[PDB]
Amino acid sequence: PRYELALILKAMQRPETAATLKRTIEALMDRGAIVRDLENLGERALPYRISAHSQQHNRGGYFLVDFYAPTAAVESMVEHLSRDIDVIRGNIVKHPLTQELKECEGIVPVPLAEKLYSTKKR
Amino acid sequence: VESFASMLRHSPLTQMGPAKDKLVIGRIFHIVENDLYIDFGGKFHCVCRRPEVDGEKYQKGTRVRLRLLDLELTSRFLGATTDTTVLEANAVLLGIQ
Amino acid sequence: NEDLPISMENPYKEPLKKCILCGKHVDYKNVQLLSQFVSPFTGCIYGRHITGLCGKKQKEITKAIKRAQIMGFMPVTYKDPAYLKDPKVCNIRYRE
Amino acid sequence: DPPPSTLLKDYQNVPGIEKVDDVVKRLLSLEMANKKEMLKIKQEQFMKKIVANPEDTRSLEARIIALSVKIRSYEEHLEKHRKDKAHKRYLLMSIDQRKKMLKNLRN
Amino acid sequence: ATPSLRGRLARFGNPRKPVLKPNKPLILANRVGERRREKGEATCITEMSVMMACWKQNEFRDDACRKEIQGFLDCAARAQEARKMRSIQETLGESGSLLPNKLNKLLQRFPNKPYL
Amino acid sequence: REVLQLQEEVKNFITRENLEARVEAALDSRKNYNWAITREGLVVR
Amino acid sequence: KNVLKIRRRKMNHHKYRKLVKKT
Amino acid sequence: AKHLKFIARTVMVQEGNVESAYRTLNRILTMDGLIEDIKHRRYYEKPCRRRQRESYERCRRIYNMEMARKINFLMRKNRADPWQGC
Amino acid sequence: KFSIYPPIPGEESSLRWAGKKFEEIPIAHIKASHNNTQIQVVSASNEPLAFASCGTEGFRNAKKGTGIAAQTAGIAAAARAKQKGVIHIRVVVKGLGPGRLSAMHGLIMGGLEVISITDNTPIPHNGCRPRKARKL
RNA sequence: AAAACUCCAGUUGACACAAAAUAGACUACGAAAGUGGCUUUAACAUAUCUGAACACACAAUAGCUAAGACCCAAACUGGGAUUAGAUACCCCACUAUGCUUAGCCCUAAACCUCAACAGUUCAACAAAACUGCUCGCCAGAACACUACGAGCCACAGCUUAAAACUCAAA
Ligand SMILES: [Mg+2]
Ligand SMILES: [Mg+2]
Ligand SMILES: [Mg+2]
Ligand SMILES: [Mg+2]
Ligand SMILES: [Mg+2]
Ligand SMILES: [Mg+2]
Ligand SMILES: [Mg+2]
Ligand SMILES: [Mg+2]
Ligand SMILES: [Mg+2]
Ligand SMILES: [Mg+2]
Ligand SMILES: [Mg+2]
Ligand SMILES: [Mg+2]
Ligand SMILES: [Mg+2]
Ligand SMILES: [Zn+2]
Repeated sequence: PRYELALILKAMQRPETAATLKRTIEALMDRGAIVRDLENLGERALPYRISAHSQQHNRGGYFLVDFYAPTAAVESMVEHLSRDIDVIRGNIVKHPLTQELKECEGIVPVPLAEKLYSTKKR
Repeated sequence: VESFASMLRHSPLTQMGPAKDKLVIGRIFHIVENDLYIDFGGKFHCVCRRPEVDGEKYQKGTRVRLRLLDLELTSRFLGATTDTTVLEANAVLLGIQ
Repeated sequence: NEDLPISMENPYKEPLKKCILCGKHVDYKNVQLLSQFVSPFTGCIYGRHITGLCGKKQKEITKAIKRAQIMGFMPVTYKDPAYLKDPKVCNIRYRE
Repeated sequence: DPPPSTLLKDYQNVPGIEKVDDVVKRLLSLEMANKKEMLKIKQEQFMKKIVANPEDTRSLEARIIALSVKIRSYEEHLEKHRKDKAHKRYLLMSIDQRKKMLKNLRN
Repeated sequence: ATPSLRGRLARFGNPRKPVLKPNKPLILANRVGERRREKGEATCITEMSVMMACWKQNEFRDDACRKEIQGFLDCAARAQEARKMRSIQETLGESGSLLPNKLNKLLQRFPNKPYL
Repeated sequence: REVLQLQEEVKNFITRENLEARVEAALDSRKNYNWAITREGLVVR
Repeated sequence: KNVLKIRRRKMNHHKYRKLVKKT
Repeated sequence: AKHLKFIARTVMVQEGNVESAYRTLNRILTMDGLIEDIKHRRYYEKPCRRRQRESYERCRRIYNMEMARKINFLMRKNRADPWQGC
Repeated sequence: KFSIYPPIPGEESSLRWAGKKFEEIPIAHIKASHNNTQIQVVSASNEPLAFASCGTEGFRNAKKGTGIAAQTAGIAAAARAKQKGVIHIRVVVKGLGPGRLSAMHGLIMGGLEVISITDNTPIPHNGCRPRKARKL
């Protein structure tokens, strides 16, 4: 199926960042993925202090790897991302552009519930 | 002779369509303090506050213009089997003539 | 007989009301919109009575917010101060 | 076990297959797919193997075949996840349903 | 917008667990509950504190801090007058909304109809 | 149509030969997912 | 309903368990 | 603890009016329901009692807003008596 | 013109308090328990400057959990902040005790100027399980 | 209030095998028990219906056996209060236990005390009154969630389940 890899990486320079993306994509292709796109959401401050691999990170570079992987490669891939020390946080999800949007007619109104109680005098 | 259905289709109240946002003319017929009781046709009367601007030409028999938000003003509540009727319509007075 | 009423589906039927995001694609990476639907002070996800969304859209906002907060896209305890400037869409009133 | 290079059921009738490149062939193969599509391929393979018309899907034989591939799936899930009581129940109930349909088809 | 009551009660024909288990039947009564009373206030604390910090600082001399002794005294006087004013105010009219008795008159005029 | 749409979409897939150039293209590019909604159903980018 | 039957069975059960503990 | 320290649940005084600054802050906590969360988590509420309490609160909410809707619906017929002498 | 929201640390901010920005104003932490109220004044770089509590001020057992006790403790902590040379204060409260406002007003009358109120009350997202319910 | 702690408390920084604020004014999934932090994999029986208390598979919590984890809570126990006494309510401390793994135990006010399928519009309280068909159950109270027998990884157990005396009611 098609997967999307959200990748928060350590705040680096251009050659180290390029080498880290190279290693991640090469690991994907070795585990058996055909990689579709790479996107750069860019370097920004983290929402909170993510502590990973005995370092406390305050800023990070957000990258996206859109790819297709077989159903038995995701666990190996998350193991490799767990062992990589240049990655603050790597996560694989199913693709929101592979889930399809349904047409919605609108909000159907709801009336008040009726005949909940008997019409005795009480 | 003409039928009741003929009266219905060639009646203006059926030619109205939905009651909301329709401008109507009407007569003042009852006044207490500053609560003006206006008829607009239809089953019930509306009650409007006296507009403080031009506030003395709102008298018994005066023609006024109304926005007519509602025709009946009922609603059902938590345990009721029927609606609670106000016996009164809803309208916003715009002015004279 | 030409004047008796005839059966048809309701004319003057207003089209059904649509929620604000109805037809739009929500993502866990859309932390400007998810920040719109998060509370500015406490980070609380607003309810249906505040957001005014349909059931499906409110569910997707909740799931996307929880996802983004656990993946590291959103703060949990507050709204982004960079995003306390965007068009407010929630029916809440804090100040007075 | 169909090989991982087998094509999807929805995609095995389009004319352009042998000329597309190997990455597209892999991408729409069953290696780039899941166990539901593998079960669909296995079920239609059995349908071609056994029944007269494989385009009915409303007969006792077709329902027995669908129950059999679902029973195989429930089994394989159980020997991975041994402690799955809901799926153990589903497997036993599906076995009993297949036995009922077998008795009806025999009679 | 009121929360719906579609399948929230244990009823015949309901295929769900009961969401709500109301101890009283959910029918609007013809009454409004009475207005609750305010609770204990414990006024004058800060002025008492500053007067009496004087007292421990200057060996309990009224001639030493007359000024915020008078502060404590007029705090007591304003608190009593505030008591009188708020009692007359709540007897006169509720803030914004109305008195429970007059609302009970309106609801007696427009009763609920749980029966036929 | 899906086969033909997928066929033209593979020509810009990342391979071993496109890896370095595509990583540098990703590094000097930037995509933004953030967009806001108004009270009316309209997008402010 | 009230709980008098439940109370009678409760005391029967309690005395039974005390008897089993004693003997 | 791992977030930025001085943004969440933070309000500012105007002209030195710490009273309305706190009253705003307590209003923030009340409208977000944090105050009742602390008051309920002082002691452990067992899940049966939790479910009973939330069902009760939901039923009370239903009843209260239906009555409020009726009161707002009849406040217009709380005008002066139109026909005094019957 | 006014914002009740705080100034973000890393941008321009025209707001000043005796030359200092928002980020270097000293912080007074008030832990308001149901039995005690503790006020500690620290700098922006976490240098302790003042510490006072109800038990320090002399209330012994149950009179500690009152308004007047926290008011006295805030006055004493404010006096120690003044002799350490502190004028502007950012207040952070933790707890729900009786003497929360009372500790703040003790600081105010001691002579500190509050510029911002923060509520760091610990609210678990269902973490540790609290004590059993009392059968009073 | 005492007891307790002062190897204590406040700010900050590191830091989980425990538990999953807000959303939740939503009414979903599952046969029932049950299920509300995130991701992924597998996956939610039956193209009539009812039907096993001679079967099979599950079944909250508590509990048992073996090996681990330990923040917090906590039967038992200890100390302090209270009391005529206080083996309780209140405060403090700590253990079994709650957690994981593997195997048992098979019970709940397991109740929405309202059987499955198909269909329609009055005893009293409660959640209006019914029709067709099938299964299960019941037949005065108490003895009795008991005795005996039988089965069971249960051995202070569970399931099934009486009678003799007693009453003119329950
Ligand atoms: Mg009841
Ligand atoms: Mg002592
Ligand atoms: Mg856990
Ligand atoms: Mg059956
Ligand atoms: Mg059975
Ligand atoms: Mg069990
Ligand atoms: Mg403990
Ligand atoms: Mg232990
Ligand atoms: Mg239950
Ligand atoms: Mg039963
Ligand atoms: Mg049955
Ligand atoms: Mg028993
Ligand atoms: Mg027995
Ligand atoms: Zn919608």
